[PDB]
Amino acid sequence: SLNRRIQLVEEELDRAQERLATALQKLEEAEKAADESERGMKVIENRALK
Amino acid sequence: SLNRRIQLVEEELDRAQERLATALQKLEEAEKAADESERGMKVIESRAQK
Amino acid sequence: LMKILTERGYSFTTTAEREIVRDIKEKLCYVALDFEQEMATAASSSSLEKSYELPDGQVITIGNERFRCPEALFQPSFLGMESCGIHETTFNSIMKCDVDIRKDLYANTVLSGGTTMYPGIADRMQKEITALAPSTMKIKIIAPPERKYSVWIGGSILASLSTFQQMWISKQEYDESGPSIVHRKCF
Amino acid sequence: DDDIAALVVDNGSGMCKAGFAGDDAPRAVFPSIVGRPRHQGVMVGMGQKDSYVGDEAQSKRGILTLKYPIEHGIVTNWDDMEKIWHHTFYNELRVAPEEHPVLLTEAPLNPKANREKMTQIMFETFNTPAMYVAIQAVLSLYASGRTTGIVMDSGDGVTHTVPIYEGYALPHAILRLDLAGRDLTDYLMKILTERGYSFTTTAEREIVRDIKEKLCYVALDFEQEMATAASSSSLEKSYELPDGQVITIGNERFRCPEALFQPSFLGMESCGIHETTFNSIMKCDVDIRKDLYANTVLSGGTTMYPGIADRMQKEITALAPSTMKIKIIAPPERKYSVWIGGSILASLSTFQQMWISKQEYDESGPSIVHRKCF
Amino acid sequence: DDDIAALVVDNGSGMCKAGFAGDDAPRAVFPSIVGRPRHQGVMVGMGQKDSYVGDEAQSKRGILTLKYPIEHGIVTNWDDMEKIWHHTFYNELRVAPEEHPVLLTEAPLNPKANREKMTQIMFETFNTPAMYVAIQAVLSLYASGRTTGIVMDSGDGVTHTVPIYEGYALPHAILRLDLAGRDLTDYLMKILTERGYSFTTTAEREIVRDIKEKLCYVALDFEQEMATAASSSSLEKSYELPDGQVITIGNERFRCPEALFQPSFLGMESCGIHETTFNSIMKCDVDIRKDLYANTVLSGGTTMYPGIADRMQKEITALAPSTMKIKIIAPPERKYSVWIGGSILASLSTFQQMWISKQEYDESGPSIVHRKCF
Amino acid sequence: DNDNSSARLFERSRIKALADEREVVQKKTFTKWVNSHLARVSCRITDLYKDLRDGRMLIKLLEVLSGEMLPKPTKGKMRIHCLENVDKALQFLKEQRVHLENMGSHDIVDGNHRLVLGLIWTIILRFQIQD
Amino acid sequence: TTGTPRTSLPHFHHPETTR
Ligand SMILES: Nc1ncnc2c1ncn2[C@@H]1O[C@H](COP(=O)(O)OP(=O)(O)O)[C@@H](O)[C@H]1O
Ligand SMILES: Nc1ncnc2c1ncn2[C@@H]1O[C@H](COP(=O)(O)OP(=O)(O)O)[C@@H](O)[C@H]1O
Repeated sequence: SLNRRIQLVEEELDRAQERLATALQKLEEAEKAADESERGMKVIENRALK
Repeated sequence: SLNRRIQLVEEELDRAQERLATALQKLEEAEKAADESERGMKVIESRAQK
Repeated sequence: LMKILTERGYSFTTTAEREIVRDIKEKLCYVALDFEQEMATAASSSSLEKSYELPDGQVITIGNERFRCPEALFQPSFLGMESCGIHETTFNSIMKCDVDIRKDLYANTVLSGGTTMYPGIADRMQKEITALAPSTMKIKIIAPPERKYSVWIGGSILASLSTFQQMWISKQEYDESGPSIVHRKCF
Repeated sequence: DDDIAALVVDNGSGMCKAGFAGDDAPRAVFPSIVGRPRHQGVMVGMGQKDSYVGDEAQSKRGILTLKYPIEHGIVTNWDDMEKIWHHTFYNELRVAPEEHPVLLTEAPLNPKANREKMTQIMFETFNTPAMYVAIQAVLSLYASGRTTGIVMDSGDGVTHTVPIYEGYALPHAILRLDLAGRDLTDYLMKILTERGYSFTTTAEREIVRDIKEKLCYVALDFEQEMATAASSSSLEKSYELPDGQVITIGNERFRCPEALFQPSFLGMESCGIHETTFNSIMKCDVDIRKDLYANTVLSGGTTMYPGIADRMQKEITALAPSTMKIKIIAPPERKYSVWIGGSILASLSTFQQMWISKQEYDESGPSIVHRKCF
Repeated sequence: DDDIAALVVDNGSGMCKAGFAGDDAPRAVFPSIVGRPRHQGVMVGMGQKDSYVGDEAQSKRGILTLKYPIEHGIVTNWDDMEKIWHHTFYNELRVAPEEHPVLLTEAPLNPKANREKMTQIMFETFNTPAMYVAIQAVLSLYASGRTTGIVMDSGDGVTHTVPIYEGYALPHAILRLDLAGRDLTDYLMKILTERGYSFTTTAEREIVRDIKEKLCYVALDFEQEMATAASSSSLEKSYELPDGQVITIGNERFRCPEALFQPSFLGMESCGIHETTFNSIMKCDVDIRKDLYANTVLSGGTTMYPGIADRMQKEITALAPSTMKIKIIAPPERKYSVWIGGSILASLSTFQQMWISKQEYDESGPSIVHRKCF
Repeated sequence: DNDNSSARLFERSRIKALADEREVVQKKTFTKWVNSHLARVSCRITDLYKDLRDGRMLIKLLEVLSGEMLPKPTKGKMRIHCLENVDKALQFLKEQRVHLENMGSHDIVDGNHRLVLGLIWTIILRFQIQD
Repeated sequence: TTGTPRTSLPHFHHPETTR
């Protein structure tokens, strides 16, 4: 019985690690898009103030 | 031996799950902030066009 | 295995000795991950040799014939058949399905039967199917340790269900419709 | 306050949208397909399900045949439409249909029995207190926020252009063309055979539709684009099938939307969409064409290809006299614009006088919809 | 002399037929198979043959693996095609290929590189002075003798329908079903496994195909035929294997070709051949449907099952409106019709201008076929 | 291109935010309503999506609301037994002529939010409680 | 030398459907 129990817990751990990795990558992409947004913000602000 | 190993595996799984949960919450907040910033960019762009 | 054991000099021809050859195959056979390297290694050294004891007390040595016998599963041309191997059969059965459901079938390959218990079938099967499949699809071979009895165990799962009490072939139904009722009732 | 928000349900050939009155965006959007199993079921013990509706039909598209109840803006199988409406009311919005009035949309020109049948179904099967039928192109002009203009709406089944001047519509200048996204999807399935890709069944039609949504655009000049594609392989893209195989379409990116402008590729004698818009403008009176040229409004999901606005502006400017200006008004969220207009129609104070009551239906039969709806 | 005879080669998935232009019948008919030896030869001095092409491969089926260069109308292996064409030119007809023009046939819808590869092989290797490529079902209409009708061609590779009215072909009404004879052979093997006979090797597929050709027919009423075959044993036949074993085909004789009308037996959700023909008719215009109903032409070897004409006529009459004439035209030699009309195409005087010259191929490359044929 | 990005922003913000706001509030309301009736058997659910997967709690809730004896739950721990129990609950709902559309056992077992919420809404609206 | 209706191959996961 303990062999199958350890198998189940190990599979769940591997799945959780995969989900954590893809969440971190998505967070990096979101931060990069947020930076590009404020770049566009000041260039449009310069055009409008002229 | 198996009853000794299962404790460590379960603890590692629990703490991986906690890391996944906090990463997901941070990703949600970052996505909301990015959407708000891009909408703010669009408003000023439309004003400049007019 | 009998045919290639004749190649070393040991002769097995009667029906009683076929059980001895079957026991030899069950005890001292395995599947090589790479066939050409395993043949080269077995030709170079004698580390792969094993010894078996006959029921009369004589001692035989298998040696090279350990991985050649299961290899006929993946190369049927050894036996004279022109059919494809089990990995190509599984891949072809996957390719006959619809495009939308192929990913789930790739991820849920299940092995069963007593033949699937040579040491190293799972790794070799995963390697061959991964070689055939595209790189983005990821292969996942599932083999429970007690696979030899799985065909029984699911049956014990099947007969205990509540719906299955309506799925029998009744004695009255057979008496009404002859022995041909089994085609209608069963898949 | 005793004001109950009226459900706004936009029904098209492709997708069904649903929400409440006064909201900014619809709460539920899902494809309008009904799927049925096509293989043997051998795992006794699992549950049985006769039909699949909406996103669940798309999720399990492998083992199902999918049928659209609405074809060319006309619904053919009414039972599937009833199932879609039941799923919308009970599983998507979680509301009781007898509490709220329901506003429905339809194409301008269609068989007269459709309005009567939806009126009968909504008043008998769902027990709604009131209902109304509106034309989608008018709702697009509500969503634009301008009283006058010409509205072209192209969806999954039907294309139609109507002119309206100061809230007055000209019924004789309304034009309907039976060219839409489903014909473009079929043409893309046909022309993908040249590169060696074969798509036959309905799930493959969904895959080809996704490919068309991802990798299609409209060329400003068709001959220039064809010469450029023949000269070099810079104008190529790669798509990944669900089974891992990779396809490369290349030249077929701008040939599928070109059938919108030249319907001779599909074997149709009828003219293009720009020609239809110009003919609808020219059918109007003389001194409102000046206002109709400057207020051209695009709507529908079919008008979402890149480069449609510039190409249509160039073609209409070529047709129109050079003395006055033509501009194309394409909002970024045009795909939902029809629904948005309906919400505004459900928010006005005078529109509470325009509902078709249940007592009026009981007196007048299903024919009251022709009297009380445009 | 002048105006030398131009040879015509019809290649399908099943057989290749080659012959001169003026003759009413082809000179050579042989299956398109390329076999290679499995086992290791042990007699020294027997002579070495690397590959077997044509009839002697069918003779020596035991010691070879049979392979087909054509699958579903697309040339998968091109070296095998070069072997087939060389054996056709030098062994069956024994004529010089560089001194006669060559006419070739192909399926309507296929990958566009196939025509270019045929043109490049025909010009670069065999050095033919001219060549042309034509659609098979168009040539079937030439063999029919009328310029108005719809052609339904069913071969070993594919099944295709095309309507031609007054010499004008409608490209949007062309349909290409993928059901063919090889699928029926595989289904016959699968249903022959029910009685205890097992056929697995490639050599035994030819035996199963011969069983299909000799002991199959299309039932007029399938479900009535099932009842009749279940009631008694009068619908039984016996076949003798090459080793002397005798099998009884029994019930399966009308179950193999019935899959042509109901493809759900093979797991395909596509419509039957009768519905494909009806849909190809209905895609045409209103005025030309009356002439298309009365001039339906059957072609291809697959349509030589007995009783297929009556069944097709009954199904189309059931689908069509009751007040019209429906008649099915089935020539007794239709297996060669694609060849025969093609020979007529090589006899006309106006056809000499549309040969693809060697100079044009040199100037424009292999793509010129897309400009010159069809 | 850019218009596609703007449309993606519009849908992803507005439609998703309004939808899951409504699901959150309705889920809390439905969870409280179910927990009101499930205290007689002394069973409590903390999450509406997770606790209804095995089908025992749905059977107990129908047991409380109907007041009649449903058949035996299937003794098991697998996916097949969960499908069996949810199918038993849906068959008992079909016995009372409660009209459900797009409702399957695998949908409830797999944990679809919309279909579970719709099933609970149909239980609240159409089903009547015996006293 | 009435049309046939479309048919569907049977199911076995449920025993019968009567009413
Ligand atoms: N982003 C896009 N780019 C190109 N085509 C699209 C896009 N989105 C939707 N379509 C096409 O528009 C169709 C959906 O139109 P829709 O607005 O749903 O029509 P209706 O609402 O009248 O049914 C789809 O069939 C698809 O082919
Ligand atoms: N007498 C017959 N009766 C029934 N089927 C036949 C007969 N002769 C040939 N066939 C079928 O037709 C196929 C050959 O078709 P064919 O006309 O050669 O196609 P193609 O010429 O395009 O290769 C064979 O595979 C066989 O199954």
